[PDB]
Amino acid sequence: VLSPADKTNVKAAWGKVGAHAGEYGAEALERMFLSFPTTKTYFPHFDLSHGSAQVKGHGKKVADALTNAVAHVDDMPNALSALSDLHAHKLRVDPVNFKLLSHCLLVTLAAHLPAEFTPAVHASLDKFLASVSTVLTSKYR
Amino acid sequence: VLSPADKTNVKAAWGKVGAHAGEYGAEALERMFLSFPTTKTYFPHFDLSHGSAQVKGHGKKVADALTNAVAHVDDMPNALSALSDLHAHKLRVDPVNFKLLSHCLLVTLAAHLPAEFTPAVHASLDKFLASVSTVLTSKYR
Amino acid sequence: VHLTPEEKSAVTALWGKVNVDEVGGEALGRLLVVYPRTQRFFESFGDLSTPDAVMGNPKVKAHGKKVLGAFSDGLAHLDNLKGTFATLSELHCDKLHVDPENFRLLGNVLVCVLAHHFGKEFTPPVQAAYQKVVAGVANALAHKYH
Amino acid sequence: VHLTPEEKSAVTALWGKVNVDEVGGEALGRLLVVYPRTQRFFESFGDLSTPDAVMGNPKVKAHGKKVLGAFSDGLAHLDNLKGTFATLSELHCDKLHVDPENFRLLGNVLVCVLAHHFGKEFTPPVQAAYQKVVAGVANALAHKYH
Ligand code: HEM
Ligand code: HEM
Ligand code: HEM
Ligand code: HEM
Ligand SMILES: [Cl-]
Ligand SMILES: [Cl-]
Repeated sequence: VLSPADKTNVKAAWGKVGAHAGEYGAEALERMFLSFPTTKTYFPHFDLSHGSAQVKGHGKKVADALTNAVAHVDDMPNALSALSDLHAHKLRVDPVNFKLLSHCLLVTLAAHLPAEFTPAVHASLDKFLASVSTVLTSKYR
Repeated sequence: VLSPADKTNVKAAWGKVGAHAGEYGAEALERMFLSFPTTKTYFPHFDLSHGSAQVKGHGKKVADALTNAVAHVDDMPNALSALSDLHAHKLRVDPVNFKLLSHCLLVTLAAHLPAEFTPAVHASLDKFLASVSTVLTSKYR
Repeated sequence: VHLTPEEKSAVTALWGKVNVDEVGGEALGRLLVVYPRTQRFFESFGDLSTPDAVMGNPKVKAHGKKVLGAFSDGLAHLDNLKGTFATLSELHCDKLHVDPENFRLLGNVLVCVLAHHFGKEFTPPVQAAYQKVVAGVANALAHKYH
Repeated sequence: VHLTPEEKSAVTALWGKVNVDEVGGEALGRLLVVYPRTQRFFESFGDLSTPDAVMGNPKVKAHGKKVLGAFSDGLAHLDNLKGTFATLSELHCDKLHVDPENFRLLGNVLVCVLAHHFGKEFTPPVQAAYQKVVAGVANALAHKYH
């Protein structure tokens, strides 16, 4: 349950990401593939080399969904319904991978938004990524 | 969420446990202590010996709470609120441990209800245990 | 796998009683039913729409038997699971693209299947030895992922 | 752990630039803030009622420096974390009753603190090597649990 402070915190941090969201999207993916190589099993059709346009484009996609989710922080289940569908009925990614992407996203933000990545903001972003993961995996069975 | 079918399956399987609930709760705890020894860190004050009275006593308590979530299968979050407060504020049990107990509880039921432990019932009981675990860990942060 | 001799005796004893064909089909079917997400790897298997469609699917049964067959061999080389499963590990990663978390799900399902089958004979301590074996096997199968 | 020479050198050279004092206090503090449940072991530290209260608490600050110290020392025995942490593993189990899962939480908090601090320098491949170490340290600390 995102508290009002968390929602504020998230909106701020994400605010600063701005035009770089797609790049942070792509960088998080790249750190995920390297740190947690089992995650590559879901992208056998992608070129996972450094700076692939597949990874780049995929980063954008992801980053965009996060924006939409921040934008509708109060209505995630609803703002992300089509995405929960896709993940639950087509993709069927194992839930543990959501924690690995979430972590690589925190790491990316930390490295790029040093002044905004305070302990309380870190706390909020984590709770937020968790909430997003819950929603995306809520219609699995 | 739990579908009408899941609810029927759970009431039916739990219906059969009946008066054995307490004993099965104790057995689930013992199985957990033996197979996942790290769960022991939460009971430093317990006599974890085979036939411990504390374990017997604790098994009953866990069993009574599951029996209560079954009785209020349409209002679990409210039926278990108190237990959810305790776990969040005092016990502060790491979320992964809920999955270890759930698992040992399915092993116990399987070992005792061969006829009711059908694939369909198994699936329903798993979704149910997962839902209870989710409620109990809902007020953590 | 760190199994005390008496743990290894207990694992072996019970495994003597298992019908690998039977258990293999039950374990794989239950996986597909309890964690439908796992069905992503079997769309060529046909109808997996209901518990009955899964459990009685001749393709699921044949596969389950294959998987548990490979597993039983693993039980005779508890000493060297990594070597035993190395070509299979490569295949799952490189050809099949199976997330190794799937190996842990099957291990847990299998344990429920042995509890189902042996009832009371599947004691707390017998379960603890099998928990160790199953994790050992899941680990050996993921050792070659890259 | 199963650190490559080039992975070994990356870890080693980044660590050389770390202020254990500051990084230790921050990692431990961030942990109590992000995962409030971990406070169950530091009741005696005082007021942990707020992020500011945690980050400011000197008992927290000093505990973090002690933890990162021991972690630091372990980077010298990267080829035997298990032998380096045996005693500490026994203590955490038998005396402190700390669930090893906490070791993994910390490790990840630590990775975020290092990124925070080093920014640009904490590249995907450097992150990958540290993930290996943190996992390795968590595994070693949990090794003597029974
Ligand atoms: C932070 C949580 C996540 C978000 C917001 C997210 C978002 C998205 C979006 C927006 C798409 C594209 C849908 C389209 O093409 O219209 C997508 C596809 C996909 N996602 Fe998720 N994702 C998340 C987590 C994950 C994880 C953890 C994995 C696996 C490790 C994953 C695997 C995939 C795959 C395999 C695709 C399809 C790739 C393709 O063929 O282009 N996702 N996701
Ligand atoms: C669905 C799962 C669970 C249920 C239904 C459950 C239920 C309960 C109940 C009813 C109590 C007793 C509170 C009272 O005295 O009124 C309790 C206490 C406790 N639980 Fe949970 N619990 C669950 C999971 C866990 C897990 C996984 C752990 C740790 C491995 C855990 C650790 C504890 C501890 C340490 C206590 C206090 C024991 C004592 O001081 O006597 N619980 N739980
Ligand atoms: C005990 C763990 C497992 C063992 C020992 C095992 C063993 C095997 C063996 C011996 C084969 C046939 C190899 C070949 O075609 O050359 C196979 C194939 C396969 N396995 Fe695994 N397996 C295990 C777990 C799993 C799990 C949990 C999944 C997915 C959830 C999986 C997915 C597959 C698939 C998709 C195939 C190919 C089937 C086909 O021919 O279409 N396996 N496995
Ligand atoms: C990176 C992993 C860790 C390392 C290397 C480590 C190391 C240490 C060291 C060197 C001590 C000093 C005590 C002595 O020698 O008597 C200690 C104590 C302690 N540790 Fe750990 N620790 C780690 C993780 C954790 C975590 C994650 C927690 C809980 C969230 C924890 C809880 C404690 C507690 C409660 C004490 C006792 C301090 C006191 O009594 O004031 N440790 N640890
Ligand atoms: Cl599923
Ligand atoms: Cl928490």
